[PDB]
Amino acid sequence: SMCPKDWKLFGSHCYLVPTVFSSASWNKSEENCSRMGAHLVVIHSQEEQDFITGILDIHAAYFIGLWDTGHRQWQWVDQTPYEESVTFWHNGEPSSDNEKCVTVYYRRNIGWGWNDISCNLKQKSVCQMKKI
Amino acid sequence: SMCPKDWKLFGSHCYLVPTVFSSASWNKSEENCSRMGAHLVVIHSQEEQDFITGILDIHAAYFIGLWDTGHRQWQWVDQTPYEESVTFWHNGEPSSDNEKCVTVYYRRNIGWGWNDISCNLKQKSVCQMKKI
Ligand SMILES: [Ca+2]
Ligand SMILES: [Ca+2]
Repeated sequence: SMCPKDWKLFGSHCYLVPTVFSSASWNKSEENCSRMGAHLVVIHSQEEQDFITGILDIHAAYFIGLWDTGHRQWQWVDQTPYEESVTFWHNGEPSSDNEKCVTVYYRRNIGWGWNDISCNLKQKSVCQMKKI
Repeated sequence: SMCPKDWKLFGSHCYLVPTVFSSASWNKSEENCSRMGAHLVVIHSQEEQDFITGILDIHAAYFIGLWDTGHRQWQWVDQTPYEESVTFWHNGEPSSDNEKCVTVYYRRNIGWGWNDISCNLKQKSVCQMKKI
């Protein structure tokens, strides 16, 4: 009802790990989400971070809707403000100015967190949309 | 519904070749797109390149939303990642560090491709916005 078939409800949003799209670049992942009236996940709280990572496979890395528009100048795909105080970077991350796109992946005996990687590397992804 | 009147739907985006001016500089072309709540086209895929060039006149050159922020440091006008491996430059392009803006045009017996040119030269343009 509140979410389309196969999507998962949390708060005011619906979430999906696409399959049909085995693996794809950040840009291609964002267009795939956008074609379903969604966008790569925008994470504004611990609760969102935990919900999103709860529906993922710990053996896979997933693009989120966060990327570097300039020099460590992070933006969300829905234009909502980047709050450095409410982030989930793995220790040592973000690591490199060469890596402008952000994945969420699981570090054994630590848990889930964000990693800057190359935007051209193919990863899984997670889409988010307002509920119906 | 999804696109304003006379705009053309492809994937998550609406596209328009504007007619207000017969030609304009890159800045004046981007300004015109912004006045419609749009941007000069941001071409992430073969599918987008094919769709956009399908709605153009093979006798005209069109500004796209790609510009050089430094020395071949190509940036899309929506600041989304530039991927050298998914580009449509004509053979021998880009050609000059003094050419900071990008047009798409048709080479006889070759097809559509991108060319770096002076930002001050007047060309046609193509705009895109997100669908509803
Ligand atoms: Ca990294
Ligand atoms: Ca040139």
